[PDB]
Amino acid sequence: QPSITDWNLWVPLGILGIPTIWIALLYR
Amino acid sequence: MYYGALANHLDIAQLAWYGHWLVIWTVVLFYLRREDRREGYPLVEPLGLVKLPSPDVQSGELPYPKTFTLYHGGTVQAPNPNRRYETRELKLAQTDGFEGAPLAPTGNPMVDGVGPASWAERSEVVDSTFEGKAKIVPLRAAPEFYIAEGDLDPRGLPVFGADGIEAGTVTDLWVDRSEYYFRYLEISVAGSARTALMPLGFASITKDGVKVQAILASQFANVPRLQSRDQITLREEDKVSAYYAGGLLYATPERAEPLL
Amino acid sequence: SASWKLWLILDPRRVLTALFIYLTVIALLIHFGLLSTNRLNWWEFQRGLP
Amino acid sequence: SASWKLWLILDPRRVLTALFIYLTVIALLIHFGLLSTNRLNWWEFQRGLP
Amino acid sequence: SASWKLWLILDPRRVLTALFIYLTVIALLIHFGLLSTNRLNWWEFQRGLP
Amino acid sequence: SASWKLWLILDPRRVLTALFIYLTVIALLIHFGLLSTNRLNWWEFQRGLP
Amino acid sequence: SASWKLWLILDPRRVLTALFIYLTVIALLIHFGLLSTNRLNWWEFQRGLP
Amino acid sequence: SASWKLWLILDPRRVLTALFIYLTVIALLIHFGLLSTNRLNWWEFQRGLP
Amino acid sequence: PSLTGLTEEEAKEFHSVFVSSMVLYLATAVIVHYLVWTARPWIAPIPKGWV
Amino acid sequence: PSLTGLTEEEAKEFHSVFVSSMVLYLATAVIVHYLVWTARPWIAPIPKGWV
Amino acid sequence: TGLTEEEAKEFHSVFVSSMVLYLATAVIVHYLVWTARPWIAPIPKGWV
Amino acid sequence: PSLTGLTEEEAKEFHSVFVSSMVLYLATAVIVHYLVWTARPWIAPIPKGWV
Amino acid sequence: SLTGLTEEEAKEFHSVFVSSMVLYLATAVIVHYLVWTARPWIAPIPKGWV
Amino acid sequence: SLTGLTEEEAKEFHSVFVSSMVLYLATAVIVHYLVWTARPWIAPIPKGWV
Amino acid sequence: YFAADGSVVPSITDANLWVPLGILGIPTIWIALLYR
Amino acid sequence: YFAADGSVVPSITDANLWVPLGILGIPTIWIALLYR
Amino acid sequence: YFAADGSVVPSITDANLWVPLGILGIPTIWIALLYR
Amino acid sequence: YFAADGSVVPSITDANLWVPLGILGIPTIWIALLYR
Amino acid sequence: YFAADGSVVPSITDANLWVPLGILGIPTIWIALLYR
Amino acid sequence: ALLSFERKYRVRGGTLIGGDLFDFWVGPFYVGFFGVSAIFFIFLGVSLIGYAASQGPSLDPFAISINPPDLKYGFAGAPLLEGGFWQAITVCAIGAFISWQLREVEISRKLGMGWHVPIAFGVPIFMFLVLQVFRPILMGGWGFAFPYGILSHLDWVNNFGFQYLNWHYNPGHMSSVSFLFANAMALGLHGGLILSVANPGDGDKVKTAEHENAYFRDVVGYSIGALAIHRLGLFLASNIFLTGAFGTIASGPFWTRGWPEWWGWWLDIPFWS
Ligand code: BCB
Ligand SMILES: C/C=C1/c2cc3[nH]c4c(c3C)C(=O)[C@H](C(=O)OC)c4c3nc(cc4[nH]c(cc(n2)[C@@H]1C)c(C(C)=O)c4C)[C@@H](C)[C@@H]3CCC(=O)OC/C=C(\C)CCC[C@H](C)CCC[C@H](C)CCCC(C)C
Ligand SMILES: [Fe+3]
Repeated sequence: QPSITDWNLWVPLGILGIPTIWIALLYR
Repeated sequence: MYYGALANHLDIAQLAWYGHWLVIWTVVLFYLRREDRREGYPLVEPLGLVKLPSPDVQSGELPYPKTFTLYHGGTVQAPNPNRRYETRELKLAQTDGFEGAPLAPTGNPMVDGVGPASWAERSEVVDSTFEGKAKIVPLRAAPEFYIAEGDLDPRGLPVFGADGIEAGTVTDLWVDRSEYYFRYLEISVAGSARTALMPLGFASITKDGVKVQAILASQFANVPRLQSRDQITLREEDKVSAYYAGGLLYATPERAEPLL
Repeated sequence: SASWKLWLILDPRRVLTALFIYLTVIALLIHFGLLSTNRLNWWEFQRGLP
Repeated sequence: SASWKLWLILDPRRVLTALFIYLTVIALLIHFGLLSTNRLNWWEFQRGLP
Repeated sequence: SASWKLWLILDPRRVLTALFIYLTVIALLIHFGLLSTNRLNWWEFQRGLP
Repeated sequence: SASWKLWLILDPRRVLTALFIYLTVIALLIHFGLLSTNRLNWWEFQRGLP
Repeated sequence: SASWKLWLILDPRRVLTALFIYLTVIALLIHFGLLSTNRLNWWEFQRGLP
Repeated sequence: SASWKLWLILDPRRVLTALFIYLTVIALLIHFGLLSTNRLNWWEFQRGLP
Repeated sequence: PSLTGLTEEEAKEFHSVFVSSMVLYLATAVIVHYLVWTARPWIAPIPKGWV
Repeated sequence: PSLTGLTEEEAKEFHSVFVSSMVLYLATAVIVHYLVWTARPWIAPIPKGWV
Repeated sequence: TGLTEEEAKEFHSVFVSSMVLYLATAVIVHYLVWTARPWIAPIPKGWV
Repeated sequence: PSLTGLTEEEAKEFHSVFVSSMVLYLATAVIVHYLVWTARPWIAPIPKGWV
Repeated sequence: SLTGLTEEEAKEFHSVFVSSMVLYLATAVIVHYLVWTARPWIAPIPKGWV
Repeated sequence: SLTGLTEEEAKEFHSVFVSSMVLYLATAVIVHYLVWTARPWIAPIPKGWV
Repeated sequence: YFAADGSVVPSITDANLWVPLGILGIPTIWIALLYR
Repeated sequence: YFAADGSVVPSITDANLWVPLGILGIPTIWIALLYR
Repeated sequence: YFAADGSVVPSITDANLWVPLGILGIPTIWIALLYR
Repeated sequence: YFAADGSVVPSITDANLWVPLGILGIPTIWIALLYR
Repeated sequence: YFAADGSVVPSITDANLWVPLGILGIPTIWIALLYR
Repeated sequence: ALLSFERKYRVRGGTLIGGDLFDFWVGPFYVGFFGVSAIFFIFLGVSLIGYAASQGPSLDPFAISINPPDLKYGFAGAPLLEGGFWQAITVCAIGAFISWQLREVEISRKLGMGWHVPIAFGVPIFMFLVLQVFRPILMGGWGFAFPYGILSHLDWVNNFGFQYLNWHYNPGHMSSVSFLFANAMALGLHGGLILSVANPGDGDKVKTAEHENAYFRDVVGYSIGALAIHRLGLFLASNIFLTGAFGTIASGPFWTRGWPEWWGWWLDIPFWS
């Protein structure tokens, strides 16, 4: 049962998510 | 026990392998590259950051000059100190500040003689036969040369430009008397009292006419002019060839642009 | 002596470069030739002794 | 004494580049050669001993 | 000190790019060579150990 | 500090091109290398274990 | 931010077409790599497990 | 005598370089030919003796 | 004078559109990855004998 | 006259953006490496018979 | 376009600082790697 | 004009720094070789049967 | 001159070149004695040698 | 001169060249004697030789 | 770190974890400070 | 050093560790002083 | 040198150690002196 | 030389050692003299 | 020359020794005497 | 950084894709979009070679071998250590070769030159494609392609040849070898003739094109000419691979027997038995 609480899911979320934030918060 | 052994694990072929590599790389780096540096060196940095050795000294990468004694006359050196500096005031402006940045013509590059239209500072002498006569001449001035029997005679053919518009009429062929090889077409250009030479390589010739992808019809008017009517200097050959070559990139703006 | 006149015709830069190459080649030849023997190899565990 | 005059002839830039390349080549030769032995290889588990 | 004068003849950018490429090649050599061993490979399950 | 003066000589266009190539190649190299292993492949079913 | 000045030196059209080609290649690489596994292949019947 | 006049003609640079190469080749031939024999090899352990 | 011909008004316009589109594309990639994770959680827990 | 065509102000602006981008890229790399470590601690401790 | 003395001094200062910082972090990193893997093993029993 | 393009003053300064750097490199090489000897004494004594 | 050196530069280079060559050969002699102390490479004539 | 020198530099070069060649050959003679003391390489006529 | 049954429980306190962090964190700091 | 069971315990006091440190530390020092 | 067990105990008094030091140390001196 | 037990003890008095020294020393001297 | 136990004792008086010396010494003389 | 005559030629334009984005030089190298892609493929492929070699049995430079998959895998992607690395490096090599050829096209457009050099470079690219792609496709798998290694690809060539009992009798091979030898000999002749004319001897005069024609008309009774020798050299060099490709592609897909038996078409004509 893959869910939002799977710890390892933070790894793909971290690589995709962290830059998307500062990409929008640096160049914009 | 064995032929070729020099130790327990040293044999003649093993040493000859390294000797062969030594031969190859000594010939390449110590000799061949030095020979390669007999033109265009020493290198120049118009937009450099540091001080280089003066161009007029033997700076270390330069081979010692050799002397060619010409068949019909004097001598030339390689590296050539007289061809070391180029002084023409090219009509080009920087698109960016650094040397790796391409230059852009300041207007009419084919006439200016920049980029693919650049011509070299060759000697302003007529290339000659080993008998001392001018090597490259129109057939009107060399009656002893002729088109081989049954081959297409292009005199009288219409010459069309890249835009399909008729540009002129072939009036003569220019033959290389040393090599027995046709090298130029002389073209009477429509709209003037003027003839233009064209290298035979830019001509696609059929029985109907000759077609020139290199330049538009209207640009035939600006072909560089021969100072003499029935002879051509080496620099004139460079200028005439480079005009059409520059047209390969500059005849229309689209030719300078990418596909995607 | 007049030996210094040699450098008026021999181009010290090219002599120094050729000498660097020559001596390096001889040194590699000897070092790796000795490493190619059992008796005078000083890297590997001794071989060729009972 | 007057050894500094060598840099009026021998081109410091070329010498520094050549020394960089040459010393790199020698260091690689030694490191990889030592790694190719059993006795003086310091990467792998010890070979050639009882 | 006069070492800064090196950059008046040596072209800082050439040194920077040469060092970039050179240290990249050396770093790749070391990482790949270590991964080639049993004792010092840190990616795969341990090998060469009974 | 005058570190920004680097961009007066270094051409951001060429630097950015080079860094883009370099980082992408290295990322692909590391992903390929890890996927080739048993211990650190995260795509396939785990192997190399009893 | 002065980041928009990048487009005064990079020609957005060419940047976009190059990026489109690169991203297409990477997406193809990832799709094919997944399809080359047993665990994450979504086309074939499930292989590699009992 | 007129022997010195040879160097007004024979290009001492070419003579010295060719002679250096010639003597180096002969010396290499002799050293490594001697090492190719059991009897006159001085590097390796003595071979070929009753 | 700019080598691209943009006028610092075209450049600002393109930068706004491009940054927004890049963030948007990354966001939809994130959502698609979450859906794929609910289909196949691709980073498995450490297996028992793993070290 | 700059080799890059940038003025002094554009050089400073580019320097600030470049250093910020590099630092953010390396910081998210550090964070991501920590998360991966929690998924797979890739440097195993010295095994039993290791010398 | 050539480099000036002021620019040469500034570049040299920053270059030396960067190189020294790189070498020092390499030293620290090698210490940490040693704590993970002591790579120069002691002389083995039969080693001569 | 010299062949290298250096001046006499530049030649002297470069010479002093080059010789100092070379000597420092050689000296640290000597020390490093002693330390490596303490790790691996690479020239073994003449073995028993050696001649 | 043919090499572009002056007379005094030729004399100074010749002096330093000869001194360096002599010092290199002398340290080679000392080093060969030390190496002989480590490995006496030219063995005495063995028992059956003729 | 047909090949470069000044008709007295040729005399000087010839003098030094001949002195060097003679010194080289004479030291070769002495060295060959020393080597003979180490390895008397021309053995006497063997017993069955004809 | 190892659990009771020899099983891996990664954490910030794993000494080996400070090899990558050290390699990645340390330059990131002094790159942020030196060229500021 | 070796532990009471023969297992290796890396430490700053390991003699061989001063080969790499020495090779890396010594130039780092004199590069810093000689040039700037 | 060789200890009582026979294991090699590397030391500064080892005679063969002066082959490398001698090869390295000797030029380093006169290079530092001839050219200064 | 050969020790009374028949093992090698190198020394400056070994005859064969003067083959290399002679080959290295003799030119070194006259190279020092001839071209000075 | 040959010794009692058949062992070779090289000497300046060895006859064959003068084959190489002859090939070396003779030209060296008439070079030095006649081409300087 | 520039040749003394170079600056007038460094103009914008001539790119196939990218325009002014990548139209610049780095030192002497022209970059362009395909220079960027060439560096990408070169760096990736060499790094993959390095890592894959590190995982092989020997790291001796001449013993390194990166091999394609087994025949059973067909055209499927293989596990990286079992042929997948070979597949990736093959793709990188193809991308690098094609990028290099297209960058040559851009450079020749910039210089107003004919495209003869990238077109000629197409021939070895085509031979590589015949060896690694087209013949494997006809034979039914990537496992028929050659491996990557200084001596191991020679093992593949050797065994491929002996799969047809004597590859010397392959008629395409005979044509290819004849062109290889003719090209090496013609290059020797051409280099020698140009050098002899430009370097007659001690203080002698540089000779002329008439001397070039006279030399070979004396020696062999024929002189092909100055332009024609370059045409001929290109022709012979190209025909090495252009005619070799027929023997290569035929071996297996069009012929399964020993190559010596193929000459039965001549030997076994019923008229002369
Ligand atoms: C026992 C087996 C044998 C054999 C097996 C054999 C096979 C199976 C094949 C040949 C082929 C060939 N054989 Mg034959 N061989 C030949 C010669 C030849 C060639 C003329 C021909 C073509 C080679 C080729 O396609 O390379 C290919 C070279 C390529 C593709 C080069 C690609 C280069 C690439 C585009 C660019 C690469 C660049 C680098 C990666 C970059 C480097 C970067 C730098 C900076 C370091 C001779 C002269 C002899 C003699 C003396 O007996 C002989 C004997 C044999 N061959 C043995 C009898 N050989 C081929 C042929 O055409 O047969 C009809 C062929 O298929
Ligand atoms: C019939 C006509 C022929 C012909 C013609 C022409 N030839 C050309 C040109 C023309 C016209 C060019 O214009 C071009 C060039 O610039 O010239 C200077 C070139 C060049 N001919 C090279 C190699 C070459 N020509 C061979 C054969 C012929 N040439 C025949 C004879 C052979 C053989 C037979 O072995 C070799 C090895 C390079 C030096 C150069 C390409 C650079 C490149 O492509 O850059 C881009 C790629 C790289 C620099 C490296 C790519 C490395 C990859 C990513 C990783 C390695 C993969 C690889 C598969 C591993 C193999 C392992 C190995 C042990 C098995
Ligand atoms: Fe030619």
